[PDB]
Amino acid sequence: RAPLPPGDVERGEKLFKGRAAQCHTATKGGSNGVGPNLFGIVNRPSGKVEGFTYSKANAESGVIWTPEVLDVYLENPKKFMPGTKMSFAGIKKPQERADVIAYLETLK
Ligand code: HEM
Repeated sequence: RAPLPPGDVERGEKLFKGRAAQCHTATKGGSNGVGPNLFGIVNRPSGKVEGFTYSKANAESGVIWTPEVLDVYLENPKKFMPGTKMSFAGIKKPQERADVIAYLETLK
């Protein structure tokens, strides 16, 4: 597996608005919806967003969302975590994936 290329936060923001925002808010204290609020998610344990009802798979995943883990997971969520109720096919293109992860890193 080759490394992701370098990301861009602005390209990543646009991709977040277009793809993650269908189910995810990004602001601190932003609301839960289809999916949990994602503020502060990078390098944090999975399944901890207050008020969100996770599947047992995500609730007990135990994974820590490092950029490297987000790389593999966001490429194909269901393959990485069978049982996830995150119904997203993934970000297949490495550059787009890198950009989204760079943006997530800015979510303080
Ligand atoms: C670029 C797009 C997306 C990104 C970066 C993203 C990111 C994430 C991350 C990091 C988690 C784990 C959160 C945690 O463990 O606290 C998650 C969970 C989740 N996401 Fe997404 N997501 C994206 C798109 C979507 C879409 C399109 C949907 C719905 C159609 C969705 C719905 C969900 C749901 C329901 C969960 C909880 C899953 C479970 O409990 O098993 N996400 N997402």
